[PDB]
Amino acid sequence: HARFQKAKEQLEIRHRNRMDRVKKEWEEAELQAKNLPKAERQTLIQHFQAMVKALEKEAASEKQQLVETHLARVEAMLNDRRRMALENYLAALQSDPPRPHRILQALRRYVRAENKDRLHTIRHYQHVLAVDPEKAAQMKSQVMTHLHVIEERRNQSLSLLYKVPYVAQEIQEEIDELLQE
Amino acid sequence: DVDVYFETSADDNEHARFQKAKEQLEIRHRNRMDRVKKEWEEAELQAKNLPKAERQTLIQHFQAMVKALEKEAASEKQQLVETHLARVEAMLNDRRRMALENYLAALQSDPPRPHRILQALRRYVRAENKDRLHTIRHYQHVLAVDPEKAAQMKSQVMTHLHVIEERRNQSLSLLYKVPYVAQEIQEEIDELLQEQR
Repeated sequence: HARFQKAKEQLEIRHRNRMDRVKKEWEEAELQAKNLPKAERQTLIQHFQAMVKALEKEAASEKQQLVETHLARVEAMLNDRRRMALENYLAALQSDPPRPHRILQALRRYVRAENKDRLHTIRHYQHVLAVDPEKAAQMKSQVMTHLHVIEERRNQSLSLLYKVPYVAQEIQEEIDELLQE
Repeated sequence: DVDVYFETSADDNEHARFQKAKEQLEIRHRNRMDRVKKEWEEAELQAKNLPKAERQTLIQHFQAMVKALEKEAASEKQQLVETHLARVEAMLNDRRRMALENYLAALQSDPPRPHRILQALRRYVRAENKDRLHTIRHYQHVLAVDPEKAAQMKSQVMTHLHVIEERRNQSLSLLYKVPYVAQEIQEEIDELLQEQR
C-alpha cells in the first residue's frame, strides 16, 4: 500500500511538471506569434488546446496503469494470505485431539483475512463511486458477487465447526465476537 | 529520441524528423506493450490453480491494462501530430506572407515589370498550393485511420480551404489595376492558376 502511495505521488508531480512545461512553451510560442493575423493565432491556440487534452488523457492513462497494477497485487496478497490461513485452520481442525483454542486462533486469522478482502473490496468500490460513477457501474455486478463469495466462504468455514459441536460451545462467545467484526 | 523532436526547432527537415519520431514512437510503444503483456501472462500462469472467478478478475485487470496502454500511446501520438501541424502551418504561413509581400511590392513598382510580377505571383500561388495540398493530405491521413475524428475536423478543413481560395482570388484581382502587365503574361497566369487544379 505504501509503495503504491509513493508511486502515486511521483506520478502526480511528474504530471504537474509536464503540464506546466508544455503550457509555458506553447504560450511562449503564442507570444512570438502576437504580430500574426488573428486567424493564424487561433489555429495555434487550437493546437495548444488539443495538446492539453492529449496530456490529460496521458496522465489519466498512466494513473490507470498504476491502479490496475496495484489492484492485481493487492488481490494476490489477499487471496494468498487467506489460503494459508485456511490451511492452518483445516490442519488445526483435523488435529488429534482438537484443542478448541488453537482452532480459535486459526479461525480468527482466516475470518479476519476474509474481512480484509471484504474491506479492500468495499473501500476501492466506494472510491470509484466517488470519482468515476460509470466505472463503478461497470464493476457493480462483480463487486457484489465477490462480496457474496466472501460471505459463502465464511459460513462454509464456520459450518465445519458443526462437525465438532462440543468445541463450538466452548468458544461460542469468542466466535460471536469474531463474527461481529 | 522522440522527446528530442519536441525541442527541435522547425526547419526544412521538420517533415523527416517528424516521420522518424513518429516511427520511433510506434516501435517504443509496441516494445512496451509486448513486455507488459508477457509479465501479466506469467501472473496468469502463476494463478492457474485458482478458482475460475479469481482468474477472471486477474485477466480483467490485464485487459484494463492494455486499454490504458493504448490510450497512452494514442495520446503521445497526438501530441506529436499537434506539435508537427503547428510547425508546418507556421512555415507555410511565413512563406506565403513573404511571397505575398514581394508580389505586392512588385505590383506597385514604377514601372511594373510584367515578368517580375509573374515570377513573384508564381511563388505566392505555389506557396498557396503547398498549403492547400498539405491541408487535404493531412485530412486524408486522418480519414484513413480515424474516420470519426476526420468528420469532426472536416468543417475546419473546408473553412481553411475557403480562406486560401479567397486570398488567391483577391491577390489576382489586383492585376486589374495594372492593365499593361496583365496582358503580357495572361497565358502564364492561366497556366499557374490551373496548377494542381
